[PDB]
Amino acid sequence: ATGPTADPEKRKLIQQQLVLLLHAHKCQRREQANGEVRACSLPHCRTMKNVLNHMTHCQAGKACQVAHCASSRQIISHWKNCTRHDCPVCLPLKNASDKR
Amino acid sequence: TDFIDEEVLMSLVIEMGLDRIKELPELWLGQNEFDFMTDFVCKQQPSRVS
Ligand SMILES: [Zn+2]
Ligand SMILES: [Zn+2]
Ligand SMILES: [Zn+2]
Repeated sequence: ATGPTADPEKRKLIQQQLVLLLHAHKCQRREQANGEVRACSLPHCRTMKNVLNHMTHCQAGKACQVAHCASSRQIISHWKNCTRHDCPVCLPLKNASDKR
Repeated sequence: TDFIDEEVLMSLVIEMGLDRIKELPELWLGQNEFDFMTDFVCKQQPSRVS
């Protein structure tokens, strides 16, 4: 109807999760840099920060009850190899880099 | 500079409007339920058409 099998509201959600996942990867260093810097400008990244520590060691993927783990684990595997061309995930992320 | 920056993610948060989040929804990229980069192979017509 509105698009093919691979392009529903779940892909709009991967674009949202991608940004939180990449922020979480950076944000995890701010606390380690001093030991008590718990503050953040986007508190919602805590969900990804917790999930990253799980998915980096998890192996239950096809049946892992943590939906966010199997979800986030697939995003970087796609992005890393897709970088050679334009894509709904890779294109906005590449364009954002112009800001600093 | 050769990689992404935390303020570049903050710029994409503002571009997308993610500052308005409240609860994170679910997805199943590790299952057939959402094969995020597949093709429109599901196109078919029921046995009642025969
Ligand atoms: Zn953060
Ligand atoms: Zn898991
Ligand atoms: Zn891509």
